[PDB]
Amino acid sequence: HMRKKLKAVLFDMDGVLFNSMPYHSEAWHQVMKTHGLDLSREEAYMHEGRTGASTINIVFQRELGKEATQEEIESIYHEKSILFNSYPEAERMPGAWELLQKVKSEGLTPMVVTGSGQLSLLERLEHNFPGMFHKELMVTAFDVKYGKPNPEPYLMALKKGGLKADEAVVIENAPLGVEAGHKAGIFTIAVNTGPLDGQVLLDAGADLLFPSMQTLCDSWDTIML
Ligand SMILES: [Cl-]
Ligand SMILES: [Mg+2]
Ligand SMILES: [Mg+2]
Repeated sequence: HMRKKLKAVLFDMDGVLFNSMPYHSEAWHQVMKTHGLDLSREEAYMHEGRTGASTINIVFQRELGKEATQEEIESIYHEKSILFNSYPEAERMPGAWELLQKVKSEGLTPMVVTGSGQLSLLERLEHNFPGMFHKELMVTAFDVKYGKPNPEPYLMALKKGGLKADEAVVIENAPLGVEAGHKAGIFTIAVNTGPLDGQVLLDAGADLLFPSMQTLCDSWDTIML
């Protein structure tokens, strides 16, 4: 009984609302390559959701056999941010406006759930999707102690929305994000908007898997039945 119970649609930001992940992946890949370290474009997608500190540390441990210092982390994250900002501004993901408009027309409330503290993108949510979201019904890095894959961001969204888990659905693109939605006990739809094998998203706990936001939008009515 999904139509009867659903009140809210909890959208992830990077790779769901904004097509930002090719740029995050490229910046991570390239910053590491300039330092002689191997972080593939695909692997950068696997780590989507982790702090910059954790990603850097995973690479340092695997390739250099030690942890990074705080000054190594701060420098590399700064350089990553420089590269990302040098690329074009991330456009809306195709299909994201259409699905937002559709769920809104069905009387559902869109929410954003992200572990991001990236103000350049956070501020653009209002600019790029006017009337879709409300800051009281958003979860960002500023709201949470632990990000994805911990369920905290999604449980916080349920709390901010005054919702029970069965009154929400999560839309996620990343395996750590899917894990967070699933561990929050919420029906989680994976949208495989990157280069990863869809099996990684199923293994993370996805209830349904679609290859793109537009394909999800096209199939939304048949989910609701
Ligand atoms: Cl690569
Ligand atoms: Mg994402
Ligand atoms: Mg796809």
